[PDB]
Amino acid sequence: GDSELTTQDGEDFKSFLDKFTSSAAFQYTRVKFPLKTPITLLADDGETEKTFPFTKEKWPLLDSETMKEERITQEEGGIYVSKFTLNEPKHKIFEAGYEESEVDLRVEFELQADGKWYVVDCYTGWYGYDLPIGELKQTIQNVKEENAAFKEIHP
Repeated sequence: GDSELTTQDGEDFKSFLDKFTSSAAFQYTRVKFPLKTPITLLADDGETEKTFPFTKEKWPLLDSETMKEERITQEEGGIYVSKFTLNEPKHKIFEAGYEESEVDLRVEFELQADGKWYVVDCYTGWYGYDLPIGELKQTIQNVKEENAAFKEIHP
């Protein structure tokens, strides 16, 4: 303990990501909002896309097991791929979905001039294009139930 190491050109990926996977209370300290990815619910109109506020209220506490890269080869569904899409110094994407279908998950990180990394995407199917404008609050309840397990194991 004591000292610090943070270098002089912005923090490592691995350095911020380490506490990302292993501290709930710290995830809240490194995120932009509304993000690139707002929630967008098809309205009562059945054609009107209407966005909603992205905030901490709708922050599912993610774990270290989503941070794996694989390429599942099915024959009765599709090729499920979790692999990087851009390799920049200050910017780092992580998309998972079928090879040629939707994504379940997008997570994106921008390094800020503060030298701390910040999340800029919070897509995870929880806020996918698959829930109606009515069922919003139901999901936000149940996001707290998943978030309890995470924080009981590794807060």
